[PDB]
Amino acid sequence: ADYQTIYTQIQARGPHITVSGEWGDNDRIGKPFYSYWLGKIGDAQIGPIYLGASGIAAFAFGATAILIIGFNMLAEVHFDPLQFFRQFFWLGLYPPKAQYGMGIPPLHDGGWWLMAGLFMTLSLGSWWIRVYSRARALGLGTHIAWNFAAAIFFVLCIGCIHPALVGSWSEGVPFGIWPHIDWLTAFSIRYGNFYYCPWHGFSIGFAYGCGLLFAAHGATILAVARFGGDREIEQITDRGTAVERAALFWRWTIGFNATIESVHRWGWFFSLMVMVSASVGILLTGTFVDNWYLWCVKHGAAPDYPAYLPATPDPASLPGAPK
Amino acid sequence: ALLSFERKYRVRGGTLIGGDLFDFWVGPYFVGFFGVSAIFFIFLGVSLIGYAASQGPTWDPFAISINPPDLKYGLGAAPLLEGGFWQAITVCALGAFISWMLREVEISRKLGIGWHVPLAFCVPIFMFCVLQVFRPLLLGSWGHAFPYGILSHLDWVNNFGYQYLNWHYNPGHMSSVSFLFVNAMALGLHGGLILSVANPGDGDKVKTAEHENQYFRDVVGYSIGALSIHRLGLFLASNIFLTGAFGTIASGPFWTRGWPEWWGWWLDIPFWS
Amino acid sequence: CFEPPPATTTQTGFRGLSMGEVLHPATVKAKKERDAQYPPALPAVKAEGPPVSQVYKNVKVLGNLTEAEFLRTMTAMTEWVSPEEGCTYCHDENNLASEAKYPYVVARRMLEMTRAINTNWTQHVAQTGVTCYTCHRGTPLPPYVRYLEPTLPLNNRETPTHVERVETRSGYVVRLAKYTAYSALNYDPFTMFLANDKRQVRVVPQTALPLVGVSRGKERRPLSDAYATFALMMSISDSLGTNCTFCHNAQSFETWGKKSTPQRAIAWWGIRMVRDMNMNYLAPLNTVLPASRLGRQGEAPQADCRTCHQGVTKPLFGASRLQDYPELGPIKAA
Amino acid sequence: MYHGALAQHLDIAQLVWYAQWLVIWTVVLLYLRREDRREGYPLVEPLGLVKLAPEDGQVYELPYPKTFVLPHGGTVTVPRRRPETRELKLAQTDGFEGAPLQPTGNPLVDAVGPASYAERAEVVDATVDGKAKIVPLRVATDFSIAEGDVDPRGLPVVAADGVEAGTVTDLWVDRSEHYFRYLELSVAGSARTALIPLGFCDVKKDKIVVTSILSDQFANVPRLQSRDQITLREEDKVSAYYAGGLLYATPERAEALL
Ligand code: BCB
Ligand code: BCB
Ligand code: BCB
Ligand SMILES: C/C=C1/c2cc3[nH]c4c(c3C)C(=O)[C@H](C(=O)OC)c4c3nc(cc4[nH]c(cc(n2)[C@@H]1C)c(C(C)=O)c4C)[C@@H](C)[C@@H]3CCC(=O)OC/C=C(\C)CCC[C@H](C)CCC[C@H](C)CCCC(C)C
Ligand SMILES: C/C=C1/c2cc3[nH]c4c(c3C)C(=O)[C@H](C(=O)OC)c4c3nc(cc4[nH]c(cc(n2)[C@@H]1C)c(C(C)=O)c4C)[C@@H](C)[C@@H]3CCC(=O)OC/C=C(\C)CCC[C@H](C)CCC[C@H](C)CCCC(C)C
Ligand SMILES: CC(C)=CCC/C(C)=C/CC/C(C)=C\CC/C(C)=C/CC/C(C)=C/CC/C(C)=C/CC/C(C)=C/CC/C(C)=C/CC/C(C)=C/CC1=C(C)C(=O)c2ccccc2C1=O
Ligand code: HEC
Ligand code: HEC
Ligand SMILES: CC(C)=CCC/C(C)=C/C=C/C(C)=C/C=C/C(C)=C/C=C\C=C(C)\C=C\C=C(/C)CC/C=C(\C)CCCC(C)C
Ligand SMILES: CCCCCCCCCCCC[N+](C)(C)[O-]
Ligand SMILES: CCCCCCCCCCCC[N+](C)(C)[O-]
Ligand SMILES: CCCCCCCCCCCC[N+](C)(C)[O-]
Ligand SMILES: CCCCCCCCCCCC[N+](C)(C)[O-]
Ligand SMILES: CCCCCCCCCCCC[N+](C)(C)[O-]
Ligand SMILES: CCCCCCCCCCCC[N+](C)(C)[O-]
Ligand SMILES: CCCCCCCCCCCC[N+](C)(C)[O-]
Ligand SMILES: CCCCCCCCCCCC[N+](C)(C)[O-]
Repeated sequence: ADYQTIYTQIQARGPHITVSGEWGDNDRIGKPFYSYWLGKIGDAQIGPIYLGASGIAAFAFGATAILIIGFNMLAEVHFDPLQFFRQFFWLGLYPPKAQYGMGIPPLHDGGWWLMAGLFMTLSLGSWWIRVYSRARALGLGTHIAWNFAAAIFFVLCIGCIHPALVGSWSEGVPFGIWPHIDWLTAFSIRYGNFYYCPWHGFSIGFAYGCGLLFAAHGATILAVARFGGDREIEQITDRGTAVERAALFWRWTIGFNATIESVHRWGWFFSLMVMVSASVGILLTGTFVDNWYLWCVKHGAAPDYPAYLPATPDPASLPGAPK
Repeated sequence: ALLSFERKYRVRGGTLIGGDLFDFWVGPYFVGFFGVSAIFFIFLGVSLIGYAASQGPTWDPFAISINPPDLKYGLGAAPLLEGGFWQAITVCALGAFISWMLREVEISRKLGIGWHVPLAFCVPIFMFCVLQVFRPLLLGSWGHAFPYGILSHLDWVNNFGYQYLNWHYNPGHMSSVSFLFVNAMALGLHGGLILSVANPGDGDKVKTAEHENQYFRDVVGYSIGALSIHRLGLFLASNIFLTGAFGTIASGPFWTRGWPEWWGWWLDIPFWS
Repeated sequence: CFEPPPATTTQTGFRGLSMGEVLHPATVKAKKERDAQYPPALPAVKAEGPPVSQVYKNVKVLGNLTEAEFLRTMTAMTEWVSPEEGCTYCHDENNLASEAKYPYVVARRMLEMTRAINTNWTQHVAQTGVTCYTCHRGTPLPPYVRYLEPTLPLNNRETPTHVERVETRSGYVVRLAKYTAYSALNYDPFTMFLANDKRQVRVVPQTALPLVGVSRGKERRPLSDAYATFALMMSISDSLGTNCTFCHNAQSFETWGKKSTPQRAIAWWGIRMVRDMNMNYLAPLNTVLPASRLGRQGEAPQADCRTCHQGVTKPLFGASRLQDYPELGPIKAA
Repeated sequence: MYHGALAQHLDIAQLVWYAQWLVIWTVVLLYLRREDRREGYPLVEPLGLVKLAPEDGQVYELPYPKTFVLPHGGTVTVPRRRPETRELKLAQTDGFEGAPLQPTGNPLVDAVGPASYAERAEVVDATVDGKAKIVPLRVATDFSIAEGDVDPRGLPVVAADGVEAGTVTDLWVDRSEHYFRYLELSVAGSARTALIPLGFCDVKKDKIVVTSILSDQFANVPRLQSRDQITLREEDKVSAYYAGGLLYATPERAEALL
């Protein structure tokens, strides 16, 4: 076997490299240090990190959201530290339970939730500027930032755009470990079974597709590490036997193949489309479709099955039934 | 027609079984013994699906459903129209998958590359087996397996989740989902990074391995490196199923209650109850 | 931490839909052994002599019984409700006609409720029916009751920890979670849905597209209603020791016909039965029970699904005493 | 009335279903699948044709060429014409067009099959500041081996036949990634050094084990033009030779494994 593909048998150490960017060189902090054990499976060097105004702002806004959520969770256990720790996963900061439409809810029924959502958004925005700016500063394209923009957009869809489109803050995602999970079921139930939403399906096909493609691509490059396949940029600019063999592996297996550059386009696209597809689904839900299962029945697509135990009429529809 | 660099690689050898008998290409596709067995299983399986579908109520592709037997048949053969088609198609699927994987090994060998791809492909085959063979064996009936239908498979997933009240609280599911998400995200990051270096814009110069590492050191304070992000990507993707498999196997054979109640191990410790 | 195999599994839907009960044999066996403590029916007595409406002084519900039959009912009530305390839990030993002890008047109302359940709610209890034992299981206070706020332990025969107590505010989320099968759902489905008939359980639209006039802004139910229905459903499931597929094909929770089992229609009647019991029989006992029995808002303890079912899909695995004790119902008209 | 309902029994989500498939197939077929053809195309014909009259299809499947501006000067444009010249020491095993080829000589020296290398540039890969990227520790004096790992300098290289093939003299490090890529060894009974990629090396405390080739095959490893630097083409040549051994080190390796 190529043991190098499992771990680095002999580690190298040398002087730290710094690449100058257009601005910000004096805003890096930390003194790099090395981990021997990390160096078995990754680069041994940890740090330094760029600071900068946008990352500072991301932390300020993020910390404020975290404090708002945190202090509300604490209120939920009446400020008992031991019960906080115990009950943590079950604790949450919730959107309005009552229907006030798009009216700013009172603090005791959604208002803190809305405030947390605002600071979280400001935090993501600020981080996005960091992700985009660092690329420009180092003379790189902004591919990562466009992919990150789509993930942010999706969070905005389930957090506030869909709420705004149906006209109710009560529909937003709660903050909390189990509470954000419980939202998934309430949402799927209210909108008629998210398995019947095509965009849920497309998002999944892309997410599973990312699984498939990162397994395949990661395994492919490991299988050609012996010919320097991992040196991808110079394989793009000067095709070597590594990527000739990679392409032929696939061509011979599935009948077609990518190039070392374009396989990264496919990965970037699949990843993007997890979030694009989910967002379209969310924007259509409640706005233009109320029950996805019924929408699939209407359009001829839902499977149907025989009764196993007897078919059961709705008792509310029987003669003489109570309400 | 061959890729311009292809001919020099199109040599005899590298087979597992069969030697020179099936060591040829048909168009772009390598054949080999396992190409012949893949095709056989595909032909049988697909034909079986056509004939089963024609005995049901619909030709709509979304609505077609070929289902396993009733629980009461346990692990035995079922009549064709009461689960037997499904049994037959399952054996074909497994043989097609395994044939596909072993053919990938031959192609690897001929090219002198590692066997990492077919090894990685064993993970989804293993998960298929968890869902359709190992869990049904542990519960005692083929009828616990999932049906073959574009949408009907989702109806099975759905009811199975709800059989444990809220499947989201399954610890093995939480791991699987975390790996699913982090992997999608990491594929985006990796893809975007390589493209950002190769395509700076505006007739600017292509950048370097050093700019790649600088970018992430700057953004998150660590860069894993060019070879290692591929190892990582294979690890993350693989663990979607390697951890999920425990969540699936646990549900029924090792836990019969709702999943949320599983967390009473934490919540109900006398110290803080 | 985990439950060792084998599992018992049933089928409740078309093959290949993963529908059915999933059960642990040792749990089933322990519930069967608990439930098998239902005392056997007392020996049948001959019907003879005048109705007790003629013989005794203050008999208002069971006046048609003969003496032997009536005393047999009293013996059974004592076995079922106050076997540790005996006849004098309800009676003054020196005047059996005296109503001076509060359990006497409550017992009389309970007799009426029981007779109402077995006569008017056969769509739920069929010919299995209920007795006093179904809820009480041998103690004056039934083990599984609900107040207007969540309480722990669910079985009021277990001693509470400090945090379990309803006065310890820090424990609230756990009181809620253990009533909704350990979920984090931030709703108490008992007060919302079972105490009375003010709220609709249904939350899913019955059209593909959204109807203009009920789908925007303040027209809409808040998403909280969907979480609250899910909470109820988690609670019901746990109260019967079952899962969602006992009643539903999750393909469409909202659909009846082939997408629902006969048990779902039985459940629907059960909700109506419980609301009736609670509004018309149990809630109004707060004017008769001692302060010490009331919750913190002055309410009488009330019934939910668990009160009878106690973790089994049929209370007591379907054991019945209906023909042994016909004075508990069904009562013929006229 | 219903939100989303349109004329002619249509609804908005239904239209979006069609639009989404159109977007997906457009990006996949018209964009991605053409990016996939920046290398290797147009395809090469077993018999005649090509130049005589290229098919319309050969133009339709190609993207417009892009030009990379390189970090240290020059440019590269893809796709572009890259016919391969070197006579291939391969013969047809059978007449039909998908039959495999077979070596007419020593395939490791002839560089065919899994012993094949690509026609990469005869340029030394560079660091970001323009120095040689992959260099031996005798030149990369500011690099070292991590404490805790094996220093293979001095160790015997034991080949697939179990015979000692030579002695490790140095390691070649990638100064851009801080990563060892080759070991350099003195070849026993020849008067030369040879490089070996670390991916072909099982590094033990007391030996380097190499199963890809036999001991006597180290004499024909491709030679570098210069002692202390390596071109991209040389790297491809050196790696390919060991890879060839996996199929060709003995007559048995090409034949069915099981
Ligand atoms: C435990 C949970 C499971 C699950 C949960 C699941 C969900 C929740 C959803 C899917 C969806 C999908 N699943 Mg399923 N599924 C599928 C196939 C599929 C597709 C119909 C679709 C998109 C998948 C995709 O792009 O993947 C990534 C792979 C890619 C992108 C490569 C291309 C694959 C190609 C689209 C596969 C096409 C399959 C054929 C229609 C099936 C017939 C093959 C024969 C007859 C030729 C197969 C073939 C299997 C097998 C063999 O086990 C499987 C098992 C499972 N699914 C489990 C049972 N699946 C989604 C959907 O839209 O369903 C309608 C969806 O929402
Ligand atoms: C019973 C309910 C169910 C449900 C409910 C559900 C809902 C309601 C929604 C999904 C959605 C989706 N579902 Mg589904 N689902 C999925 C898969 C998926 C995803 C592909 C997609 C979610 C998008 C995502 O990637 O989120 C993970 C990625 C996220 C959340 C992006 C975050 C990025 C962000 C920039 C990160 C920021 C982090 C900051 C550091 C944090 C700052 C902290 C603050 C406090 C300062 C599978 C594979 C299955 C199976 C196997 O059954 C399934 C079943 C179910 N889903 C059930 C049917 N699903 C979504 C969808 O597609 O709808 C159409 C969706 O909205
Ligand atoms: C209401 C019920 C729910 C549910 C029920 C559910 C169950 C019952 C199970 C999962 C499982 C899983 N769920 Mg969950 N789930 C997931 C995510 C996921 C996955 C990460 C994970 C594994 C999927 C799998 O087994 O694929 C399997 C895919 C296979 C086997 C593919 C085989 C491919 C084959 C080898 C090749 C096929 C080739 C084609 C036939 C070829 C076609 C030819 C063409 C292309 C030429 C998310 C992200 C969510 C969200 C967002 O809520 C969600 C919600 C839910 N899940 C609900 C709560 N989920 C599984 C798990 O791991 O649980 C721990 C699982 O068992
Ligand atoms: C399909 C594609 C996907 C995708 C894509 C991409 N995803 C990206 C990018 C791309 C392309 C990036 O470029 C960006 C990045 O940089 O990558 C390195 C990023 C990100 N993906 C994150 C997480 C994530 N992605 C998820 C999902 C997907 N992503 C999907 C799957 C999921 C889930 C739920 O699945 C999660 C959790 C973060 C790591 C990161 C954002 C950090 C942020 O926005 O931070 C902003 C927030 C902070 C800085 C908070 C700081 C709080 C401090 C530490 C705590 C203070 C404590 C104390 C209270 C203070 C007291 C104060 C005192 C003085 C009084
Ligand atoms: C964790 C890592 C993972 C991972 C990894 C990898 N994945 C790989 C490889 C690696 C490494 C490859 O090398 C191999 C390949 O070559 O890639 C291009 C492959 C492949 N991944 C496939 C599909 C795929 N991967 C999924 C998941 C993951 N992949 C996860 C995420 C999923 C889902 C649902 O998630 C799907 C659908 C094909 C595209 C391909 C197999 C072709 C095949 O086997 O051909 C042989 C078989 C056929 C062509 C048809 C067989 C027809 C049978 C007889 C009859 C049908 C029966 C069937 C049961 C009916 C189902 C109906 C349905 C509605 C329920
Ligand atoms: C009843 C009946 C008639 C039945 C049918 C019978 C039948 C099948 C007959 C056909 C007989 C024929 C024609 C031939 C016999 C020989 C034979 C074995 C044929 C096989 C035919 C067959 C079964 C084909 C199907 C192939 C197949 C499973 C294709 C799926 C392709 C899919 C969906 C892939 C998903 C992943 C994906 C999005 C990939 C796109 C991106 C690519 C191509 C990545 C690959 C790739 C990666 C990952 C790199 O890292 C890389 C790095 C550097 C350079 C290149 C690459 C590279 O190409
Ligand atoms: C469940 C639906 C019940 C059935 C059937 C019967 N009873 Fe009941 N009982 C039930 C509740 C919810 C309550 C209120 C809680 C309480 O303990 O007060 C009661 C109460 C009584 C009492 C008073 C107990 C006490 O407070 O000390 C008595 C005496 C009583 N019930 C008697 C009784 C008899 C005789 C029944 C069969 C005819 C009977 N109950 C049925 C719940 C249920
Ligand atoms: C039978 C004992 C049931 C079990 C177990 C579960 N549910 Fe149920 N469900 C049941 C009934 C009788 C009703 C209707 C009540 C009424 O008064 O109309 C319901 C309703 C739902 C709904 C609402 C459907 C709608 O039309 O809006 C949902 C979403 C629902 N049930 C889901 C659900 C889940 C997730 C369960 C397991 C956790 C579950 N139910 C159990 C009967 C029974
Ligand atoms: C314009 C107007 C009127 C209002 C603002 C509009 C706006 C932008 C609203 C945006 C709302 C959005 C995007 C809401 C989205 C919410 C989402 C997607 C939430 C999702 C998931 C959340 C999860 C899993 C959160 C878990 C959080 C925790 C576990 C936090 C724990 C915090 C602590 C332990 C801190 C302890 C600190 C101690 C001192 C108390
Ligand atoms: C982000 C898009 C905003 C579109 C506005 C759609 C209006 C929905 C109805 C809002 C009614 C709520 N209100 C005003 C009563 O509070
Ligand atoms: C998002 C802004 C915060 C809400 C704005 C309204 C002010 C709070 C008034 C609500 C009533 C106060 N309280 C605590 C009872 O909720
Ligand atoms: C959500 C966005 C909120 C704006 C606050 C963030 C401020 C960061 C701006 C710094 C920009 C510096 N720059 C131009 C060099 O990138
Ligand atoms: C659908 C696959 C597309 C992969 C390429 C993504 C391109 C969009 C990002 C362009 C921004 C890059 N740049 C060089 C201008 O900064
Ligand atoms: C994940 C859910 C996917 C369900 C897709 C439902 C498609 C509806 C659009 C028309 C389908 C056409 N038809 C009649 C062939 O069924
Ligand atoms: C529902 C998820 C959508 C994923 C799309 C799948 C893309 C695979 C396309 C391969 C096309 C191959 N080819 C040679 C015909 O172009
Ligand atoms: C792949 C493992 C298969 C496990 C099957 C073990 C039990 C088989 C029982 C045979 C039943 C006989 N019959 C005729 C009903 O099929
Ligand atoms: C994962 C390997 C499977 C091991 C099989 C364990 C045996 C238990 C099977 C239950 C008995 C089968 N039966 C008779 C119910 O059909």
